[PDB]
Amino acid sequence: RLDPPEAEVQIDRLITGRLQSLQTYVTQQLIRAAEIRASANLAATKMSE
Amino acid sequence: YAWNRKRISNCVADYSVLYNSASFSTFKCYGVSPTKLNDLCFTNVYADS
Repeated sequence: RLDPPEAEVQIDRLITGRLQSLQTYVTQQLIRAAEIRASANLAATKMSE
Repeated sequence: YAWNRKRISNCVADYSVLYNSASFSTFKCYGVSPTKLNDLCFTNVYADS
């Protein structure tokens, strides 16, 4: 639709939104990984004992 | 105040000739770059003179 310089504004907006959302998702993934790893360590201990 | 309104449909628009018509003192576009107009398909248009 648009010319590169004008498009760049919308490009910036959308990339900002998308990167912010996905890094937030990654943070939530990190937290879930931490909790599940704790669960797995407990489960391995229960196994071995 | 009594601005006329007109509807156009069921045809093909050649914006290149109009754009090349330098007689227009102001030829500006908001949602589109003036060049791209000759490569899109549209539901309909409104012209107010």
